[PDB]
Amino acid sequence: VAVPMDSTGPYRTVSHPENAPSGVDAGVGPSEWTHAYANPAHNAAFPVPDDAPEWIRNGVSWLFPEARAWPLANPPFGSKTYGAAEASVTQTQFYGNALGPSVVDGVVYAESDDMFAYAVNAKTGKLIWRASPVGNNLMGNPLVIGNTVYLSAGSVANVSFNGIYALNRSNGKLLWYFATPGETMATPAYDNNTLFIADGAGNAFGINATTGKQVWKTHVGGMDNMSSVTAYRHNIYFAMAIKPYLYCLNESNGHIVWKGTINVSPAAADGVVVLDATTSNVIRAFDAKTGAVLWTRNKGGVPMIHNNIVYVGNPVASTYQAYELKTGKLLWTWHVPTGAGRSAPTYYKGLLYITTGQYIFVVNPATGKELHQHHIGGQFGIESPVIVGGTVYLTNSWDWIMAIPLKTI
Amino acid sequence: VAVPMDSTGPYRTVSHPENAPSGVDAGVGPSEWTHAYANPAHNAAFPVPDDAPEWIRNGVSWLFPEARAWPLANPPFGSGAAEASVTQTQFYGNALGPSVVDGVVYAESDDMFAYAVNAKTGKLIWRASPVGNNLMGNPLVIGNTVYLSAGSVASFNGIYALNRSNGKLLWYFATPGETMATPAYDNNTLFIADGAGNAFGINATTGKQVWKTHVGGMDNMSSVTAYRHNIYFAMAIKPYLYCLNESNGHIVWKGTIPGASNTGIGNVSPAAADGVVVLDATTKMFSNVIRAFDAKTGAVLWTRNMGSGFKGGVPMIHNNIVYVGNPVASTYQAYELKTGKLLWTWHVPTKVAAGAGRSAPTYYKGLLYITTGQYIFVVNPATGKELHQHHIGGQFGIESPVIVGGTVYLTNSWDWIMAIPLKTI
Repeated sequence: VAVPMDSTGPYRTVSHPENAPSGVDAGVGPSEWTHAYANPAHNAAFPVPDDAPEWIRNGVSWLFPEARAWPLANPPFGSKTYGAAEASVTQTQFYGNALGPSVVDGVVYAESDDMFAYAVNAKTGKLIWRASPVGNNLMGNPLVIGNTVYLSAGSVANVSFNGIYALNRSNGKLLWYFATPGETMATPAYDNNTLFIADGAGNAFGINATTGKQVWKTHVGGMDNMSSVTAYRHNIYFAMAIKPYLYCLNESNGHIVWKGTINVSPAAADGVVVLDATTSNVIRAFDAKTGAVLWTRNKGGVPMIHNNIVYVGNPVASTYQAYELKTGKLLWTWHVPTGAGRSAPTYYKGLLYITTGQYIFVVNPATGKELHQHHIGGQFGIESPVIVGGTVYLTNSWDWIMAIPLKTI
Repeated sequence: VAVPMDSTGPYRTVSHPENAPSGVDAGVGPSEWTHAYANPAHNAAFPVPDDAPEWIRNGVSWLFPEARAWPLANPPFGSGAAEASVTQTQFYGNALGPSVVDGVVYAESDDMFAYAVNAKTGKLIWRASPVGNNLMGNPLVIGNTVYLSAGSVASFNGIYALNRSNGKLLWYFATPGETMATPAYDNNTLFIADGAGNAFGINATTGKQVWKTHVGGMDNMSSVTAYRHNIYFAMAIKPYLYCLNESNGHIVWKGTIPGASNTGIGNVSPAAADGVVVLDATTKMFSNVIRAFDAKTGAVLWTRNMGSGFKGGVPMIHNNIVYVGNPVASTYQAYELKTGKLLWTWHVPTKVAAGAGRSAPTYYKGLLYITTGQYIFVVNPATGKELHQHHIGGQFGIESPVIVGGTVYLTNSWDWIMAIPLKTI
């Protein structure tokens, strides 16, 4: 397949197979990544067997510069022009990673607004491959299924090129692309050999995850900005702007199941689908199957559902709150010390992990009290911690991929 | 200077000093490039001395792929076809032509790299990407410094100044809005207008700003023209052509093109010669209107309607004749600089629906050279009759041929740098 490229140029695909994990190194972590935040619940927390290799259980520490990497100690580039907050958002949007990484079978995958996708070794941190099949930003986390990694191209604002690009997981070569007129900033969803994505022109597509050819097309209208498609129980759920509805569609034929009302990816667990939006911030849970509104209570946080508890942030209030999944009452509220509340929390072995600002926080899920805080630098806008074994894997808005031992925080 | 980068990453500065020309090869072509299309007249045509090297007088032929280079035979990536031509032009390939100075060809591309290539052989001297934004103009080469302007029509914007030899980053001046337009160099100073409505004088050595003037509106593709101590540039959304003082940046005069589309006036760079400043704009189903101003006072000299049937064409002034394209009508016209009299109109022979005719013609040794569509044309400046046509491929949006001796230098919207012998055309 042909894309605009100089095979000898700086945008060429670079492969270093010697650094790929091998043997028991290649079994570490999940064998697939099907969603933004790896699962419909938006909790990426992966335990390892008792006999797992020592490096992940004890934890590893490595720091990987991405193409436009900026020092974590430095303030936002472009300080005296845009302003501190505007430059933090701007560098996040056009330089660094918007979302977190994808850790599968001993390899950490990230795609950056610097227009490259990376596959890095989860143990050492050395590059397996790097690729730039498209000249546009990549605002999501790579989906790793079988031997194929799936990338989504799109920009914040007929602006460059948009769609899904699918490359070989091993060497990074380009398998196929499916171009769309509207934004694919949203992470697609994978289920049963099919990819599901919504554009900014109001169209949702099923796509064959192998051949790359289109399966079905359904026009819902509106714009999908940051809300990544969620595939749950044979149906796909996604939100649209300019006509603010949450849709449920049939994965096979693309028919519309139901619509519901009230930038954020909806979380689904235990037959419940949670979303929050702005007008303040209102969170609402739906019955996944029939679309009936389960509860409603009084921009926006990305929810996580674990053990029938929703943990979601309030960017206006700069807080994270824990809601009971079915009843929707808020158990506790934790105030961030003085853009907090963008990232989804990670609940692992009885603790909460939150990447916000330049820090990673650990919070007690029972009382909502901060236990520890660990300084890193850079910025975490929407990046969420990915915890596998005793090691935390992160991306940063200054274009970094890192590994930190879980003990260190 | 520190910008967001991985020093070993794919955006690092790559230097191949072995490919730099030396001896008499380092004198070939002009010793400075101060403007889009090299001069306020937008005619880049350089004759060579009789003792000039044999390769430049007879011409060389080579083709250089840029990072996103796409085969010239292939159709536009992402095929509507014409909109994909515009889209790839804007986000992948070169928007403007190259800058040939002292035996080296300089280009900046929307692939976010700047290149220094050997004018003789075609092998890369250096490549650099100090900023993660598009480069929509041609590099300004003055002394030992190359000047880049970064901005996107949709990041970080401004002038980035690189070492001419190895490509290292000397300094940058950041602007609030996009600077897609090529700046202008005059008297140790760079002059640029951004998409936030601001025009700046900037010290071309230290990089510190001299003056800042809030003009309002948006400068999209209209490159600053520095003529007789004054800078001239067009702004959209507030559709005026401005004349500013290079020293203090105060506004001398403002001017208007009647019926100009709100967004149609700010894409074209004004040409200046012999006390006259020429600009054209599209009407807000499409027409194109050209108007000439008195450089000093802004008084309206003459106005003409170029035709009907998108974008405006970039004018050239040579020997008191304006040659300008009309992409709406796919025509080029010749007007007398002072009187506005229409000498001839030439219709583009083949049908390229993209709006052929936006780029500025080049007049060299009694002939017109026009890169439009997939072809470069040779046209009689007297009769406006097509003489020759030469197929290349790709697309030429805003790029104009840079001719040095017997060699034509080109960039293409498929992200290519090429050299063709003038004899071949």
